[PDB]
Amino acid sequence: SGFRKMAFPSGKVEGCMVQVTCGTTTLNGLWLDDVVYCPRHVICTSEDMLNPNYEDLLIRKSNHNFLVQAGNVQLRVIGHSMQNCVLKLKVDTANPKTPKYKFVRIQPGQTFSVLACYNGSPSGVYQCAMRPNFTIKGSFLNGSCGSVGFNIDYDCVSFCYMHHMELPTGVHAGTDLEGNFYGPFVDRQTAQAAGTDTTITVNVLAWLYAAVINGDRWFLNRFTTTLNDFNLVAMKYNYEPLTQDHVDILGPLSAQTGIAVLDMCASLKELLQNGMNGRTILGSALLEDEFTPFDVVRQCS
Amino acid sequence: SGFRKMAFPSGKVEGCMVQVTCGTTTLNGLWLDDVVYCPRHVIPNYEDLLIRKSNHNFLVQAGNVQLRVIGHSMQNCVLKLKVDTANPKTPKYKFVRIQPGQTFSVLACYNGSPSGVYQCAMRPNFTIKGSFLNGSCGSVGFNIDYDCVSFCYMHHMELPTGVHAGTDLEGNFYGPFVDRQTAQAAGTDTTITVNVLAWLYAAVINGDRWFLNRFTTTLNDFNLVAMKYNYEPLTQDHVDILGPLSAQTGIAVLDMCASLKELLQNGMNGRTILGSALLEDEFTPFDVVRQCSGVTF
Ligand SMILES: CNC(=O)[C@H](C)N1Cc2ccc(Cl)cc2[C@H](C(=O)Nc2cncc3ccccc23)C1
Ligand SMILES: CNC(=O)[C@H](C)N1Cc2ccc(Cl)cc2[C@H](C(=O)Nc2cncc3ccccc23)C1
Ligand SMILES: [Cl-]
Repeated sequence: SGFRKMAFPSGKVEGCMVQVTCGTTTLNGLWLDDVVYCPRHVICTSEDMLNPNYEDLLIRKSNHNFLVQAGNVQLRVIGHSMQNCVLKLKVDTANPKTPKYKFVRIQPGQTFSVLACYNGSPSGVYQCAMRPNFTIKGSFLNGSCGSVGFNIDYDCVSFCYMHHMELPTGVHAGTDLEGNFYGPFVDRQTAQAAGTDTTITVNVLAWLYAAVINGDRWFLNRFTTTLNDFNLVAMKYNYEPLTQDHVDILGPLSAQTGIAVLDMCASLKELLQNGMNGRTILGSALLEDEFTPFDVVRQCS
Repeated sequence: SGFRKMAFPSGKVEGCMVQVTCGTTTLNGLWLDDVVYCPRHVIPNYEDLLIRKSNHNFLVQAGNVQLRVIGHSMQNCVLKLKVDTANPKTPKYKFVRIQPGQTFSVLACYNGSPSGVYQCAMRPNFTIKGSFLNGSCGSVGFNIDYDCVSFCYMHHMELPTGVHAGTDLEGNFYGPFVDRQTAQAAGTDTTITVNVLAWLYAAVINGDRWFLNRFTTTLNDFNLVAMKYNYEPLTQDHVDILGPLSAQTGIAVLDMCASLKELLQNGMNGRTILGSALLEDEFTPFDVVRQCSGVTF
């Protein structure tokens, strides 16, 4: 029993964190096999950030301009290349602590663990979700760039995020491990803003099923809804549309609890209308949207 | 910017988790130096049950390797299995007993394999609101101080309300609980006042100031009000501990207490603080300073 926001154990990722320095800029890098991955903006000055020509800035650098530190050991950079917004530094030592890994690009609504780092040293681990507007609500200070997001389903680490910047609203923007940004963002200090955010509907439904599994049914009702009528109501509360894919994905939880997906959709419509009336669901007075259907099945009985 | 419930990096603890089997029971053990620590319920008159066991009855598995048990002893509610091999991954460590209101990270494990890490607090009623299923017994709670792991909790059981009970690493239970199947219940819980105040300071640091007011209060008047809402009493020690946060934000501790008093009597009025519609009490003053300064391990 119990339901917590739970992160994956971070040990396999801690053994990959290194410090990357280029001139006056210091940030974090991810050391896997004989390559260190880090944000390309490590080659920029604060001035270069408005309209940087990364190709022009990189061609002026040599291997010995990049200082890479793994614990108390200095690694030797023997090559460098840029792939999208990520810099790949070839080093002369393969990481003996390299776990089994994959690079995965995730979709909005997916969750992952973040190992927040400063100066190549891990400081904390937290769980978060890729928002529908492609930002993440992280907890990051200056020097956290290069910190990574990951999932460890089974024994393999799937790297899905690398931190690059903080937008003016305090939310964060980054890339996959191939350097492609999530969202319409660029690694430039030009005027950029997160779009209006919405609630991840399929995740709220998954979390209502987690509450039923743990014993709570106060929010259920005798009603059902069509998918179209639910979406017409949901859109008015800034909730993401629920697709047939989402309904199919909630199938196993529906079968376990005996509550059809459209019946749970009717319960969500009522909660949006009534609020909680002084009650809580799994210790929360708000509807939680940072647990996926897969997270609920993994954590719950 | 941002404020998350954050756990310590778990790597130093993952390298200590092993599986302990005795008969039909399988649970988790903590392998430090040449000793494996686990709940004594893996084997009631525990001395009479233990005397009937031999070293070979305890099967200890570290990854895919079987460890050899060469001795066994009991210390309070913890079983200590002496093994032939010292853990090469043993970090610098201490065993510490924590107080209610203090927070720690839990590395939830099943079959000696870590599955998740979460942050939690020792409630004033000595239970923890964890997330545990069958097989989780032996999972540990910890904090990190520079490079030293301070082990403070070992999981033993789940109470009928879904909350959890356990011991320090010396086998002494937190709370009036016993390791046996008998009627036990968590006592009435209270809110950790000093932690709610620390969390209000974190919200201010992050630009959430709607709840601030021009008012102040005496410590006595605040405690009279706090006692009415099932909040723990705030002591002068707590006020002193919130000193640095008070100096950084410019809001005196008793000034923040007047905000807390208005929040208890009037509510949030449809608003949120750090994305929460409830007053959060599982961040200590030290947690707030650490997360709003980026201390590394
Ligand atoms: C808020 N940002 C800033 O004040 C400065 C000037 N930033 C500009 C900028 C523009 C583009 C890119 Cl790709 C990176 C960056 C940097 C950036 O975003 N770094 C940070 C990341 N995460 C969290 C932070 C928290 C505080 C301060 C920097 C944080 C610097
Ligand atoms: C809820 N408990 C049970 O069903 C059984 C009969 N328990 C009795 C008992 C009595 C004393 C001690 Cl010290 C331990 C234990 C066991 C216990 O509590 N283990 C569990 C721990 N955490 C989480 C759990 C979740 C589910 C089921 C067991 C969980 C088993
Ligand atoms: Cl995905």
